[PDB]
Amino acid sequence: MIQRTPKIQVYSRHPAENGKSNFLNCYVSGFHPSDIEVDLLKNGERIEKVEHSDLSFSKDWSFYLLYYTEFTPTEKDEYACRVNHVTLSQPKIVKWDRDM
Amino acid sequence: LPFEKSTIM
Amino acid sequence: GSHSMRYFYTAMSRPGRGEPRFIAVGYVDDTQFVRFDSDAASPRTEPRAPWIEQEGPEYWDRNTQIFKTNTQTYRESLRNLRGYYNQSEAGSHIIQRMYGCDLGPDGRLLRGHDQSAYDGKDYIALNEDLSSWTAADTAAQITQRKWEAARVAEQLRAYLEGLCVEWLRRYLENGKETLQRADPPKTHVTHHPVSDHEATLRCWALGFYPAEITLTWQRDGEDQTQDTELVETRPAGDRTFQKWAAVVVPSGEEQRYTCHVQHEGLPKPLTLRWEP
Repeated sequence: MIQRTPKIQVYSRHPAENGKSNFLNCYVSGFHPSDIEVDLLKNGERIEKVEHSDLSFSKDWSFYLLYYTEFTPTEKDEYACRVNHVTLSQPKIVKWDRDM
Repeated sequence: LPFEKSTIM
Repeated sequence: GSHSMRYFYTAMSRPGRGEPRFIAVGYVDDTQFVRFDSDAASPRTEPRAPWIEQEGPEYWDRNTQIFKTNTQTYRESLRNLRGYYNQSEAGSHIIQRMYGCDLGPDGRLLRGHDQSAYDGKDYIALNEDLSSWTAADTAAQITQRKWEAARVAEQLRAYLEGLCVEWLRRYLENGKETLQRADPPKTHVTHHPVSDHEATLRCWALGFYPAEITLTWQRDGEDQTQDTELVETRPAGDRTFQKWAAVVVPSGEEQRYTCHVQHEGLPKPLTLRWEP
């Protein structure tokens, strides 16, 4: 079966400002099949109450989902997204970088 | 509004 | 100016984990407005955009009945396709379908679409003439004969030229404040040194709608296609989209680089440079 690995982007909804409420996003796309595990992390720990978009797909049939949660960025807190898919041998962790 | 007919493949 | 409506269906088998899941989502351009999930506690068509909420119970029951029938039809289709490919009852498989209509700037039907895939590969598609099918292989030729016997292409042509266009125009009017509003990108150029003699110039585009945008870097007026790191357009989560394009430039040569932004929401295209 032909399987496609997810592309992952971690970013904020609005430009990041320390001490200001915002939304942390983890966008997973270009993957096939549709089953995927996505967690948002705060200092390596899984955030609860994370919401996600309804399953949809692109013109090339690959799936995409947006996972999101409210967050208040700070100087020292580290945010990331942990993704697992059948194409990955171990979960992939992508760190949130303000300039990306 | 979606297409109203469904046909088994 | 141009608008489209699309429905996206995903039917996924999961042997040993119950019956196949069927999910349907509806979009007008880049805005999702409906969802149906056979796995929901109580499966029903649900609104996903504020302008669709005004539709009456007759609309919601009509949608729910179609999607409940599709849940059953797709379970049969998955069993059939498993048979067409001599596949074991052990693996999980996916049928995907995307169909809809495109309108031009004047609101007339440009073209209709109806495509199906099996495990992410093209399986059967309605041709642009909305009268004939393109079957990918001998398995899809079986579906083609079944669909010809049921007069599917004739039914789809009538829907695509009629109900599809009529309902898209209705949604465009009801949601005109958002669907017919193009939000221009908010732009800026950041500078990040990578070494003593090179730095990254990153051109940002935020808060734009629709998702369609062109972000390019030029060095002395010529396109930097091979040298530009371009991220996929991503949703902000508030209806808008984001994108960036980056080039690694020799230190001192920053002013030879220009970022060009083209989007429907802009009064005129943008020309940006790093502003130290």
